[PDB]
Amino acid sequence: PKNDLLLRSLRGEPIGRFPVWLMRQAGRYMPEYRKIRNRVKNFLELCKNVDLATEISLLPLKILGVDAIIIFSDILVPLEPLGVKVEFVEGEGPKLSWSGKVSDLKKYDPSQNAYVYEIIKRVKEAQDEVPVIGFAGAPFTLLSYLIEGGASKDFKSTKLFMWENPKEYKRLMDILTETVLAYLKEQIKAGADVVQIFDSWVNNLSLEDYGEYVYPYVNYLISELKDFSDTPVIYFFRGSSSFIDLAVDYRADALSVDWSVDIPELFKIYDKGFQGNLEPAVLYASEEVIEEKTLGLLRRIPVKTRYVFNLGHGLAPDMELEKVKYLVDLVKSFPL
Amino acid sequence: PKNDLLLRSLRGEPIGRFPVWLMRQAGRYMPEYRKIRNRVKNFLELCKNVDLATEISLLPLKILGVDAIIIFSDILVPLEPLGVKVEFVEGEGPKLSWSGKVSDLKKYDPSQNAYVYEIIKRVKEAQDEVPVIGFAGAPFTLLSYLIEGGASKDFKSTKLFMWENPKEYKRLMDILTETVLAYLKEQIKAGADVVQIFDSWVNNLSLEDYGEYVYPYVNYLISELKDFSDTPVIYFFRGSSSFIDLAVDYRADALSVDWSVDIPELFKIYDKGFQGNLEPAVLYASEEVIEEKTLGLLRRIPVKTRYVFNLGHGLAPDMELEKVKYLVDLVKSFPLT
Repeated sequence: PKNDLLLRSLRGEPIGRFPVWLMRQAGRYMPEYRKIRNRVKNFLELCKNVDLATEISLLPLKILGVDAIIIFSDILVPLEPLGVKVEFVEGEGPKLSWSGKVSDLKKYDPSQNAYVYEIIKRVKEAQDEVPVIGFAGAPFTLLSYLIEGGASKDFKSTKLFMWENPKEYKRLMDILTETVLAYLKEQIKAGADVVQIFDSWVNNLSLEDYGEYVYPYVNYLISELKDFSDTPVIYFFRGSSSFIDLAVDYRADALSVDWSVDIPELFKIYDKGFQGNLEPAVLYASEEVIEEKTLGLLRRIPVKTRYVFNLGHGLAPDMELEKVKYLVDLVKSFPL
Repeated sequence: PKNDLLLRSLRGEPIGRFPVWLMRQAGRYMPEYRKIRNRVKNFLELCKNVDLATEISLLPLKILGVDAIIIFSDILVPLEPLGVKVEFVEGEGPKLSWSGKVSDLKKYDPSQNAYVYEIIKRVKEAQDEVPVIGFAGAPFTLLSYLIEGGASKDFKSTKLFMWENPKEYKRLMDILTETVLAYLKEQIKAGADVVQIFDSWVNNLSLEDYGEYVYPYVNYLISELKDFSDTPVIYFFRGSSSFIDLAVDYRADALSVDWSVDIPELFKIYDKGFQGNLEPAVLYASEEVIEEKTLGLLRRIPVKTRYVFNLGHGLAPDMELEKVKYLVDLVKSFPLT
């Protein structure tokens, strides 16, 4: 691509600016996104519409001028081929239906998510300005989504399942780990320049449980990906300060973290790449605050490579596009 | 008191076994608690009823056999003397009403919370089995309640206030810090054997914001208490893994932490006392799981003192009394090798 700052940074090579892209950069806060979203009632149908998905994926590039495009999809799509009914209820969130019996799940056939690979290829041919990021949800997060039926405020079911039914928990984690691995391999084969693993729900776990029930699977998943290809791998996880000392063990090219950690300090302690980590809520403040908090962080970054600016989580639907663009531009114009 | 395991542990002295008490050990899950609560109109009135607050304070001792009593009260009571209306709508939660202008707060008069010191005194007179713990909310947590007017679930207003109005944020934190300091001091004079500072809502802050906007106030608060009395000070804070490296700098005798950190590991890297930190949700599981999770933690504690078992956060009102009793006895029966 014409702009390869993201790739150079992840590879530890010389760069003249820190690359920037934002999680959920293509989303409801964007007028252009809502217009396309309104053409197809069902969200899952939208994810399968190669034309519209491609069009949405490109929006951030044109509108924000970010240094990378992340394909438009959902972390739950690989669950459908397993025999899980996946639906999104407007203003209500995802709803996942299944018998609750792990053995009823069907062996994963990567070709059943072909539309995702088709979008990656289409996006690569639609533009050559920036790299394309492929992604999948991490095993634990997908497991919890499935056990909770799509949503939860306490995650009791997930915890009771993990603690009281370790045999089925392992059985399910093995299925999801291999599913995400096969799914991601196909995305790389389709042309993804980078792949990001989203473990958004691990912050609900104690350090003790993350180490015993999640770490083994994630370590395996990431190692297998690195053996398969040199495609950079990014692992995103909430509750970052809790799991950081374990996560650095992964063969991830970069760890995407939230605001519970101080990236400038992490760069002084660990020989690893980092992405993040502005608190999204800062975008609700005045541009003056956004400027001080953002430049305050960029000026403290002690390295000149292996850093990618991003938020500590995804953009919210109610944030102002003007402020989102302002943030992207602060990073894009910051001299190294 | 006859049992001073908690104090000996906090002072780093020899103990025969680890002491245990649980945040929110007194709650509706106890029938006697429910009957006492129905004796009074409002929740604030109940907190001000010295006779009944004392009765409630004693229930955990009799029912659970915990190693310490924490006086029955609420972290929001010292806000009333500042001129803020404090209400507890049953079914909804706390509601705080005030102008929003720091200049409208009244100078704190510690005597206005005298009922709290009377409860401490009454509890000490009512039993001599275990130590009594006094407590207060930490300045940031109280400030967030004041800005959010109660609960929020996003603390958006708190953050904007803090980032966009630093002058007023400082003025308010100064007031709350001095208020909490004087309030805790009176509890100590009244006889509190230990005082715990609850910073329940700081988990909603980024590490950088905690260091810049909270750390200075808590450090001052704790150092001043320690200069005032040798009374052990426990600092409780959520988002423990995020702020732990800063919190260890406090002159606190123990840090009460949540399940985001591993206490056995903390004892191997920090020369501090620790309280906690079983995830409350473990109590929703089978007694087999509770046993495995609790003993699994206890067996890994590397020290023989300066450790106090507790949950990582308060008990939920819906957790089962029988399972909570089970947990307490599990800890009390653990042999210190």
